[PDB]
Amino acid sequence: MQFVNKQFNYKDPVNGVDIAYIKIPNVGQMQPVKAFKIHNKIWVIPERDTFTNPEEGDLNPPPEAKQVPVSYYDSTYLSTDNEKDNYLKGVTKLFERIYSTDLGRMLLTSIVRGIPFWGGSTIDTELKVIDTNCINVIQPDGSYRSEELNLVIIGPSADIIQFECKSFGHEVLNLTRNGYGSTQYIRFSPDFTFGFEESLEVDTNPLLGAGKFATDPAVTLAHELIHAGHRLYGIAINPNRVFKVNTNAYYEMSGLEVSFEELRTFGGHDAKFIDSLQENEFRLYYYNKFKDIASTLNKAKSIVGTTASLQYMKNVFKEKYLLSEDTSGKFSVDKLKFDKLYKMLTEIYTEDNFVKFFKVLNRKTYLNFDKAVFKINIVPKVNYTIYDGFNLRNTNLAANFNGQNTEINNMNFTKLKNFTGLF
Ligand SMILES: *SCCCCC(=O)NO
Ligand SMILES: [Zn+2]
Repeated sequence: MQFVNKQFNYKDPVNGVDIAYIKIPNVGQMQPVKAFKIHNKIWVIPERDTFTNPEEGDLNPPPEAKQVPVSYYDSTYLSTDNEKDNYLKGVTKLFERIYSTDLGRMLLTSIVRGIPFWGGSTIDTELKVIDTNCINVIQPDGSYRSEELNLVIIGPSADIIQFECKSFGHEVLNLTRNGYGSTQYIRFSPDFTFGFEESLEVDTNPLLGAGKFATDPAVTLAHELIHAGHRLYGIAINPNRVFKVNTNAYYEMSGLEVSFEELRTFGGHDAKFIDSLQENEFRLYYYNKFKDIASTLNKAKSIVGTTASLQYMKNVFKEKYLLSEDTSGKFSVDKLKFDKLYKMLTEIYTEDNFVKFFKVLNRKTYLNFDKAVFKINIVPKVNYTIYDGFNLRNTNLAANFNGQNTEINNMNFTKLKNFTGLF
């Protein structure tokens, strides 16, 4: 009943297996960073992300060329061992909170099985891994060994509250949109959270409200992991497929468009802004991509590496993509099974559904306005638990989401910056 079987301490000695110094592949040149394998295929790097983007290596603000008023900078955050220890325990606690629900158990299972496809070969007859879906692990003897992985949680770059999904691209293949998948780096912090307003009219108005209620960071992480699920299955929607927000006078007075991928990931009523014709266009597109993967696996007659047999890897991708196998070992895609897997990843795994499972208060739509950012500490169980988040059972915080009420539960939240009015 435990997703993370070891309670890591940041200062635990390296062992070259699940506590190790690692380099992420072909990223110019970097110094190895201490990393922690918290589950099969999932690693945590308690560092500010100065690696995945060469354009983002400085931790203090740009020349405000692209200064979003919804932003927060602190060059010193996550620079000390105590902070990295607390980041690691916070992230592991949120994974346990997610895994404690049926929906999060299902989502994390999909993610672990969502191994990025072995589509690196130039010969149709051979199956080969794609380099950028691995990390390099320093072994006890000081040499590097390459390890495939699906997901890395890393600390944010310069902008602390811009949680972004980063994955390494291909020269020709669009790995997050062609059914293949790729290793996903999520910038994320458990040490901050956002305020929202409990009345829809106030929450969706840019001039009103200070952010009375705090978002549960388990919801925020689950939201990022939903994107990671889409991207690991290669079914993310192109970010320039957008909704011209015509349902909010403030959104449209500015030129505000919101990606279909975000509306999908929130779910509930937001996903209805993706119209039936284009939704079907997407499902057919991804259905064809899975067939191309079935064609590639059929055409494969050799393996590369000594890490697995050919039809071991064939069975790995038969299980990931839920392919049918005929009496001749030829793979095909069954529409019923495809529609079911696609729907699980896109309609069942949503922010709105996670809200139901956690029984928290949350924004009612993605089409709102940020209110505030708070400093928090979820590591102590007197503050936050796996089973209750902030709304601790058998206290004054159990009822009416009083734990998320930053006015009632004020010692758990320090307001760092207001956003209302800045729009
Ligand atoms: S997967 C990260 C993409 C941008 C962050 C986000 O999900 N915002 O809702
Ligand atoms: Zn999102």
